[PDB]
Amino acid sequence: MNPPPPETSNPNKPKRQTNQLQYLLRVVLKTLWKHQFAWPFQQPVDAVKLNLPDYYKIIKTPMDMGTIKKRLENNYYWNAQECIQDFNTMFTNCYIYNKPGDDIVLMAEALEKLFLQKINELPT
Ligand code: NA
Repeated sequence: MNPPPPETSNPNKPKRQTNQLQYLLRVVLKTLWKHQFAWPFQQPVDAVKLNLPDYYKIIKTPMDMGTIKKRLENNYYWNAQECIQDFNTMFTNCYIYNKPGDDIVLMAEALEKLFLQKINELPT
């Protein structure tokens, strides 16, 4: 009843390593990954275990930090903006599905605040 997770590697997609991508993996993602609030974002939303039958009726573009982490480790991204887009998908899904002041939303907002600070420090 869960959808398959987003793809995290693709043999047909060109690959490269850049400073911005190495920074996204070794600084931005690590920082968020080890945050007190990271657990619910470390894997795709499991609508079965969470008992959310409408999650994937509302959320059609799922994203999560476990997928982002794999995509980085697998050199899935060609540029930093693809990865930043995935983070904003993850956050935006949370804010769309949930309500203001929900525990998961407040947790999302703290991680996004942190993400935004690290993304402001992106190497050129
Ligand atoms: Na909302």
